[PDB]
Amino acid sequence: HNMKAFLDELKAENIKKFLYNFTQIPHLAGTEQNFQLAKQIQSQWKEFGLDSVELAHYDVLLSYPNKTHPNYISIINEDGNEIFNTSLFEPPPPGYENVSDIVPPFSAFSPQGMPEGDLVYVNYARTEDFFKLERDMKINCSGKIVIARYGKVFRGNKVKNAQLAGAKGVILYSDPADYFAPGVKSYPDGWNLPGGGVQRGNILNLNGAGDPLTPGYPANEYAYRRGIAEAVGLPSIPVHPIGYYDAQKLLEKMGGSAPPDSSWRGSLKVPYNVGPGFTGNFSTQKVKMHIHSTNEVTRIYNVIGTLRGAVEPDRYVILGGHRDSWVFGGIDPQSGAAVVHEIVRSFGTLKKEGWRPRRTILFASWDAEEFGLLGSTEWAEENSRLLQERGVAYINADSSIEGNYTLRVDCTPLMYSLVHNLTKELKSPDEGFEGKSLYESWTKKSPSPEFSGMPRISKLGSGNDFEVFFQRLGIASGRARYTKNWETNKFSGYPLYHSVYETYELVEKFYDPMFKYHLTVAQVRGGMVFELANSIVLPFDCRDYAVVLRKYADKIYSISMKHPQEMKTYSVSFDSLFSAVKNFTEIASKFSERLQDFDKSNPIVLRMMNDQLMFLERAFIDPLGLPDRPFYRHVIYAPSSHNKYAGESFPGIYDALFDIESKVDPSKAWGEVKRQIYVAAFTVQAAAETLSEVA
Amino acid sequence: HNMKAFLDELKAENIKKFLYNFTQIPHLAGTEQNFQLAKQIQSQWKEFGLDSVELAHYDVLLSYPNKTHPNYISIINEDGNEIFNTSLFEPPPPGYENVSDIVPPFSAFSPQGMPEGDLVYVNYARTEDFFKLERDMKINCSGKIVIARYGKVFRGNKVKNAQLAGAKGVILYSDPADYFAPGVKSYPDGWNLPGGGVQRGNILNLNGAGDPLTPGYPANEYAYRRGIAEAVGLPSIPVHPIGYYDAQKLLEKMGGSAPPDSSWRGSLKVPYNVGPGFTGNFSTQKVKMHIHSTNEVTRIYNVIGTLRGAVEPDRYVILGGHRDSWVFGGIDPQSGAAVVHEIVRSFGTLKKEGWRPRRTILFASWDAEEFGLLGSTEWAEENSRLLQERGVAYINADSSIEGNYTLRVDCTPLMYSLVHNLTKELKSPDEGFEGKSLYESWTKKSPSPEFSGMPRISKLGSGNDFEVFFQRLGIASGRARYTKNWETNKFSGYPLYHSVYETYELVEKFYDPMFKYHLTVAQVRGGMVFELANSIVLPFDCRDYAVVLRKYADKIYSISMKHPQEMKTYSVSFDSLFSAVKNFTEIASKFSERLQDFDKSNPIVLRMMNDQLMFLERAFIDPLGLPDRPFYRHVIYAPSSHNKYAGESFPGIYDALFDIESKVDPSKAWGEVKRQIYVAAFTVQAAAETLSEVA
Ligand SMILES: *[C@@H]1O[C@H](CO)[C@@H](O)[C@H](O)[C@H]1NC(C)=O
Ligand SMILES: *[C@@H]1O[C@H](CO)[C@@H](O)[C@H](O)[C@H]1NC(C)=O
Ligand SMILES: *[C@@H]1O[C@H](CO)[C@@H](O)[C@H](O)[C@H]1NC(C)=O
Ligand SMILES: *[C@@H]1O[C@H](CO)[C@@H](O)[C@H](O)[C@H]1NC(C)=O
Ligand SMILES: *[C@@H]1O[C@H](CO)[C@@H](O)[C@H](O)[C@H]1NC(C)=O
Ligand SMILES: *[C@@H]1O[C@H](CO)[C@@H](O)[C@H](O)[C@H]1NC(C)=O
Ligand SMILES: [Ca+2]
Ligand SMILES: [Ca+2]
Ligand SMILES: [Cl-]
Ligand SMILES: [Zn+2]
Ligand SMILES: [Zn+2]
Ligand SMILES: [Zn+2]
Ligand SMILES: [Zn+2]
Repeated sequence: HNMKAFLDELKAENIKKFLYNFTQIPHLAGTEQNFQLAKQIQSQWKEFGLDSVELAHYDVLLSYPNKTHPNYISIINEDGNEIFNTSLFEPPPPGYENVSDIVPPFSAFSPQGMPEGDLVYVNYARTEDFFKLERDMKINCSGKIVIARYGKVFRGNKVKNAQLAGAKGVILYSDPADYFAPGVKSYPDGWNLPGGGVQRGNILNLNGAGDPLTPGYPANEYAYRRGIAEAVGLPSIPVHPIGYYDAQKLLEKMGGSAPPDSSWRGSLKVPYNVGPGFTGNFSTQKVKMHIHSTNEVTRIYNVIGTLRGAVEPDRYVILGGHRDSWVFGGIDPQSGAAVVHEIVRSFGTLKKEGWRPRRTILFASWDAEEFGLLGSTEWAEENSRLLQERGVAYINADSSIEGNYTLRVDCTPLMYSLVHNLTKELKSPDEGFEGKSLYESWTKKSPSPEFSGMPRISKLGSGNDFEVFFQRLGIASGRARYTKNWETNKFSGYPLYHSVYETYELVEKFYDPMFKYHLTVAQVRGGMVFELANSIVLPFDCRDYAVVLRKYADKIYSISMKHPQEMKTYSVSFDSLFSAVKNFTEIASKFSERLQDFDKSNPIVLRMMNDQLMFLERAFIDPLGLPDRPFYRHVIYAPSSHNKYAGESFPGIYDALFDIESKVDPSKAWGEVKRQIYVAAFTVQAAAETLSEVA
Repeated sequence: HNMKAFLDELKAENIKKFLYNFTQIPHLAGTEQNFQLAKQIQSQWKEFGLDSVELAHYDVLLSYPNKTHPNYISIINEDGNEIFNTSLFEPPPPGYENVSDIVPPFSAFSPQGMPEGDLVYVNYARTEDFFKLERDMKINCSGKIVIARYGKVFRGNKVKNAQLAGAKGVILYSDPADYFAPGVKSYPDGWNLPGGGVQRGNILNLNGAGDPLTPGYPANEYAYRRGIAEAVGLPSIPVHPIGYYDAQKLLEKMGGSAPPDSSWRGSLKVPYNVGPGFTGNFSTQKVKMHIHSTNEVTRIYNVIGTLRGAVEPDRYVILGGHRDSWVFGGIDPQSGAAVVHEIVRSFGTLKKEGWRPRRTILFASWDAEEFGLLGSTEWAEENSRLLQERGVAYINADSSIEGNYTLRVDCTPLMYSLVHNLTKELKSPDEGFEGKSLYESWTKKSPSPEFSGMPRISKLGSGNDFEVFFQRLGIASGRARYTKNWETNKFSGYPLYHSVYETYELVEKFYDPMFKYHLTVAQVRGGMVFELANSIVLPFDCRDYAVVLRKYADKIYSISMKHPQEMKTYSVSFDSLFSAVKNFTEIASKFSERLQDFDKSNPIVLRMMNDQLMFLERAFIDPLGLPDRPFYRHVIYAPSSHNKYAGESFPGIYDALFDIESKVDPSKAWGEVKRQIYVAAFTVQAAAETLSEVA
């Protein structure tokens, strides 16, 4: 029919029931229950009316803790008496004491070992916090157990910095300064992190490789696997996460140097000292880790469902999201999985009455996402030759509500206006916004930092099941969800992230009692897919890309001009990049002018223009990729190696310019800067030339 | 109209006049006369009726000899008196004594130097001829001036082997055993190589990189060029070619070990001794080279003409060929350039009367081909993002007549059938074949070594302006020309290849007096392009690819089974490759069955199927390329690193298996073999799934 029938066919009660269904038993990747959930989801997707549902399985390397040999951290005296022990598991939430197969918290892919030695507080384990240790405080943290805190960076980056500094082991804890909202009670009577709550997650640095043992090719049965000595991204030291009830015991006895400033402090009742070892008599005590987790090749299943396109069955529009969890996944991911179920149940309801999308829709329940985005990456490695020539756009559907204040959208500039349009025709659940549109609430609560009256749309980064589609293949992608207040709350994620307390009751009683903030996210994702696979002309705008390209060029130019003297000695010129951006602007303007003087009743010319729009995003892909990152190939929006969390666009030039005043050879560094300027300008002009008149 | 009007619009007299025009003054790449020829060809192509003709210029690294410091080889005694000197130039052909700007023979990109030392005969400078030198002769040729002979390998491979063996310098000469047909007189009264005739050509090993200073990106003006220390493929020792009048003087005084066998011997009146140094008193004499050629960045222009497609202007069908020569280029390349000019004129004659191709045709007069395929490679590097999605197929047009006996076609298996059909509807110019078709003569003179009644079509290798289009981008390509007798003549190329004697009179009086063997090649290339850009359904057949894939898999398996013991210790299995080939066969059969039950009046489905056919070739492209060769990306037909001249398909597995019994670690070598089997099987299966029914 139209979107007026698809959007009003979604129900909050169906999402509620799907969340209840998916959030009662553990569904860790590679387990029996995850396979049972995959089979049940396949059956339900077949019943809803999908054209074909299949289970694509890959034998990928996963990590599990030993059920007989638990992992724990201890405080060891001179005689090895283990005077302190940390918790082997979190206290199960009420109503879940009899639920079996609950894996204890663990850092996935941590090597086995028994490290012993002194403790060094490292704060957030960033490059800034490791510079200060030896540059300023003269602390050598090599051979010592490094204890960091969650936040401000990815876990893999923390472990990588710890290895680069020579640490024997890594301990992670959730400080109540970053994971405890003020004036809120713990999970049983609130939504704050309890003291036994521990956050899980992998510590892998894959850089878009996927399964570590098969980089570049899928992990089918007839596959040659690298042994675990040349594997991609595996750490070399054991890691284990804890709560702030055991971390207090670990930190309370620390001694040595005082914290450098106030930012090297939290909300615990400890001095937060940095100096290696403990204080006083406790100086004769050290920390001993007991990590027994093992890596093994296990089979993971992705549920791939197809809805054939009526006019262009080879044009693939993908709505994907993962299915595996850590314990229960109340928000991450089953808050998104339940929304996906409703999206392809309303799609199935429209299909039953005889509706067919104009372009083929691929629905995907991925797997092994908490292990390095393995399922989606393997599937896209197996299907790259079809995705490159047939992938119109991708829509990621992870956790639906990390908050309850306002919407948050991260998409490519090609889908900005479309997003805005879809946000204008919808409604807002927020109090004081009844009878309004989601556009008004999203703009007022999240205004653009540059424009006035425009909502803020962030950048598409990495770390979810869109990295392979966007940063390696070059398919336009998009995320939409509901998040916290950007100013009043101001803490990382949500307190119960990757926790055993991330259950259904949390969402039902504290996050989304009426499942309205789930319904709105379901509507935005579904209508994103709907006007991404049914519009005659693809809803893509290149002038937004031109504007953001000019802005990014200005930002990179200012960052470079922060060093004006070296820009003059080695003749570093940004004129090529600015000229490329200007030509992109002009060619985009002329292509948009042709887009409004072209008859749409001709299938062939319509295909020409839609292919131009679809391969616009493809044209920013460098076949050789980024330096030392062959699978990060997006020239504009690839993650930067030096930050990877908040990095500016043009990652090549930003990486070249990063810490440029710290390299021994300045001529070589500025030659690298000039080479990246040349590559960026060539890529921008090449992407502009794809919108030039076709021969 | 049709091909009935385009084929009989070509004339032999127009080709004759174009060949006369293009072969009176020297046109070397990067010179004033080559630029004048480029401008004149641009003007004539505009006059014929091309839709848009432009001059795409790139500043690439070329090599030229010093006009004040000539290069020559001398025999130097103990006192440095230079008792012998080789020729500084070849005797100009009659009627060309007053022609200026004749560059003397030189090996392009040879480093400057004055090496001295003893001479070591090395025969054809292949890997076996260097194996024998120390394995059998106990002869160390490090620090020795290596003298080889043209043939059996590429010049760059000879120089690479010489560097790998430690030679100070390389001397090349044309043996009258390989470049002197029996019973034929020299060029003024025949077509045999004179004593002063010298063959030119580059000695670069670029492996598909293109311009050495800009690998992966075009050489525009805003380009960061690598200095000449990290340049791609540049040799490290001076090289100079000579004729067999001076090589006799160099070789006649040789001494030392006798030649291995009869194959280490030519037609000269010299003992062909291998031993380092000279014999007798001449042992106190050595060889001194005087190489002064310099490398510099020069601007090269490619003439790019566009004839818009009537129905699918996006779809590019390219007819390309280079324009630069060495002295006059009577056959190489202006025998092909004059044919290209006539094909463009015949296309323009139909264009004037109102005919438009269904798909866009790109005509290309490339440049700097004798320097490493630089012009075409730079143009395709600048236009890769359009070629990968719009390049239907490519047609190379180099030298037209390498001989006068029978046709020779080298194409991808997708264009086998079409070629046969085009060869059936044409005529045969050979004597005793009047009133017949080119099919009969081509089959009888060149029968298939496997089938009966089918003409022989060889493999698409490398070394011309199709390597970038085929072995990196993945565009179906084709070559058709006239060559010598495969068995009765049996010598390399033609005697006057890359010579100053390769003039217009040679072709007019000894090779093609009536320009009928030029007309047939013009017709086959023109009709190759015609039913490649005008047929409703792309004239591509996948079952030929399936059959040749089965044959190549059988050949690689038979090569591997020469080591059955190691195939069992390390569990080397080819079952994956054979299963992939079988699935490709089945899916190709089913897709071909859908190709004959599909209504062609629907533009959208026609586009779907033609895109499937066009991207069939693109599906064999590995994004990561071959080991150590990032720009050789065709999985099936890429050149092999160990032979590069006569190597079997599946180059990855062939290079893995090459000299496998000579590696210290056998487990690692067979693991590499298994990895290449896995990659090949995955690529075959993936290319099969592109012809599977769309979602
Ligand atoms: C778990 O630990 C026990 C005790 O050391 C051991 O026997 C068992 O093999 C381990 N499980 C593994 C390695 O999967
Ligand atoms: C810590 O755990 C170890 C291992 O079970 C045990 O031997 C030790 O007694 C424990 N110590 C404390 C203080 O709980
Ligand atoms: C939901 O929003 C209201 C409005 O301010 C807030 O008071 C409440 O804490 C929010 N619930 C959460 C964040 O779980
Ligand atoms: C050619 O050689 C002469 C004599 O050594 C020299 O002066 C001139 O610069 C050379 N030409 C070059 C290097 O282009
Ligand atoms: C060889 O050439 C050099 C350089 O011009 C000259 O000095 C010498 O006399 C020549 N020798 C002979 C034998 O021609
Ligand atoms: C052309 O073909 C005839 C027929 O055999 C042959 O005698 C003649 O030598 C050929 N001309 C060449 C090869 O230039
Ligand atoms: Ca993989
Ligand atoms: Ca280049
Ligand atoms: Cl050719
Ligand atoms: Zn998630
Ligand atoms: Zn997660
Ligand atoms: Zn040529
Ligand atoms: Zn040539």
